[PDB]
Amino acid sequence: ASSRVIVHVDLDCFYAQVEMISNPELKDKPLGVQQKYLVVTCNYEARKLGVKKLMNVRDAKEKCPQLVLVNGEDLTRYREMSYKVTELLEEFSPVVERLGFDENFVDLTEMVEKRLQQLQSDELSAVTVSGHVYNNQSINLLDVLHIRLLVGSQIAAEMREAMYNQLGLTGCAGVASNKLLAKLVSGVFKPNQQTVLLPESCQHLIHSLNHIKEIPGIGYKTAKCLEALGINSVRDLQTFSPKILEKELGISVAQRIQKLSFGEDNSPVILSGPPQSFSEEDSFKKCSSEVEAKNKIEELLASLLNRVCQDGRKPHTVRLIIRRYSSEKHYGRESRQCPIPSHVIQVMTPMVDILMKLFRNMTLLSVCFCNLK
DNA sequence: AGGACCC
DNA sequence: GGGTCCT
Ligand SMILES: Cc1cn([C@H]2C[C@H](O)[C@@H](COP(=O)(O)OP(=O)(O)OP(=O)(O)O)O2)c(=O)[nH]c1=O
Ligand SMILES: [Mg+2]
Ligand SMILES: [Mg+2]
Repeated sequence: ASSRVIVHVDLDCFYAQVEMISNPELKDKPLGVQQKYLVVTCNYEARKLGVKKLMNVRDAKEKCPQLVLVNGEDLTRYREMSYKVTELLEEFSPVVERLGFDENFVDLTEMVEKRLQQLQSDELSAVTVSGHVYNNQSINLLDVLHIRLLVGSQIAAEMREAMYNQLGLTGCAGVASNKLLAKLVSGVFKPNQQTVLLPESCQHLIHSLNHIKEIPGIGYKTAKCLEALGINSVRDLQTFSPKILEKELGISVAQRIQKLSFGEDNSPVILSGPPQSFSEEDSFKKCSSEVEAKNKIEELLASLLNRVCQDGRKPHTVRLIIRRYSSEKHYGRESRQCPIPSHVIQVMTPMVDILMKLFRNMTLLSVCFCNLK
């Protein structure tokens, strides 16, 4: 269990795709999915006209006045389609890890190997790639790692075809030897295309990034830290002192991100299975007076109860989350958590009242059920 | 409870 | 507007 073949599947303009399927009249029209003041995503017709992902509505309608907007605040249908995609992938190989609602990783290593043991010592020379080869790299048919990655590209093309034929969804895929690289390479040709990464082009792909924030795993805060240190390019990170990095970011953060800067990433694809929590949210800027609003909490609850039910298992914890107004105090939500009584597991009024007291203990209200069993 | 990451 | 795992 050394060399892996991993695929990262990444759907095209996911919420917009779901809305275009629901209302066929939105096809070939420029479309944005709105949540509050944000155009959270848009179809590719809208991107040709200047609309970017996560652009506020104002900027977006003055870049593109004719933009059709649909409301995407209720995630129900996106969430449903997202699990349909994961399940279809699980049918290929069971170990599928979700990332957000529209990305999945699958470890294809076992599948690839079983396909190779099936071919004769003749048709191995007929193995061909499906889709793009990153950096137009030459294939060496006597290189076993090349052969396995190409069989990985064929599986990926089968997955994308099944998604289209069974669920009507288009998506990109990237095939590589670990999750970092599969995820980086999946986005090289978009929309609705796939690319495979041969090992010799791994430095080319990593150095194609323009800042270390682009590395999945290095977030807003770590990037701000690395900068403070004079680290800006992937190369700066690759060459920087391991010791200074260690005694500055913790040993954990430091040795992992430095590895990532080389293209190295041993993390396993983890079976996501059923979700670990179920929540719903409501935003309203200045609107929570601090008493009048629990009617909101009752609404969040009623939706949640139907979902948490549906699932089969039951939650043993409830949590209440709030955010508060004033100045740009850039992070700071607050939560109170307590167990759910065992009487009340086996519905509304007692839940509403647990919530209200938790409220009393303490722009945004949400409820989250977790600790499912 | 809260932090940091992800989409 | 969701979601994960770690401290
Ligand atoms: C980053 C992000 C994504 N999303 C949602 C909208 C997207 O349709 C879905 C997947 O995110 P992404 O894959 O980044 O975006 P996308 O699928 O819409 O577009 P692309 O073709 O470039 O892949 O997640 C949010 O709601 N909020 C966020 O902050
Ligand atoms: Mg994505
Ligand atoms: Mg996507």
